[PDB]
Amino acid sequence: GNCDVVIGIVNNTVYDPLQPELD
Amino acid sequence: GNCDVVIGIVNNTVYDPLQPELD
Ligand SMILES: *[C@@H]1O[C@H](CO)[C@@H](O)[C@H](O)[C@H]1NC(C)=O
Repeated sequence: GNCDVVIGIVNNTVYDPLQPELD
Repeated sequence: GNCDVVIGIVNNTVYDPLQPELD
């Protein structure tokens, strides 16, 4: 979805395992 | 987890298709 639709959602950072390996 | 606590354990390599896929 979009961030606006849900209620009580908190800004945070999600980490991806794949990106470090690629670099 | 880490490979210390579990009572019965065996050694084999989890293939992780990812390394092959990136290259
Ligand atoms: C949580 O409850 C407070 C009142 O205690 C209210 O002001 C706030 O908007 C509520 N937040 C959510 C995300 O439901």
